[PDB]
Amino acid sequence: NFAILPSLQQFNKVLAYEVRMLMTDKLQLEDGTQLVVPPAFRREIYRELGISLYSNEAAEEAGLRWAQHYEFLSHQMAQQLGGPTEVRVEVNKSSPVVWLKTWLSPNIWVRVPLTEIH
Repeated sequence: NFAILPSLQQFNKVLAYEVRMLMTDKLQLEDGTQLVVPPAFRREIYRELGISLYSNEAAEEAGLRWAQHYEFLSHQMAQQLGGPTEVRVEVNKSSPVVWLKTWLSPNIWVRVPLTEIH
C-alpha cells in the first residue's frame, strides 16, 4: 500500500535521520540524554533503505560518475550525521539515486535509491 513518493529534499532528511541511527547504539542529545537504538531497528533500517556499499572503483562505474555534488544536501546530511559528508545525486534513471560518503568510512560509497514509502 503506497503512501509517499518523497521529494529529493524530503528523502535526504529521512535518509540522514535513519543513517544517524545506523551509526550508533545511542543517540546523544544536546542535554546529555542518550536514547538507546535497538539493534533490531538498525538491521531493519539498513534493509529497508536498500543500501548498497561500493568501493571507490566500483562506484565510479555503477552510477557515481554521472552523479553531481549537492551542496545543500551535503551540509544538511553533514549536520545530522555530525561529521564531514558528501552527498551526490544521480538524477539519471529518472528516479534519483543518492550517493553518500562520510568521514567515518572514507573508502566506501553508500548507494541509496529514492523509493516509495509504504
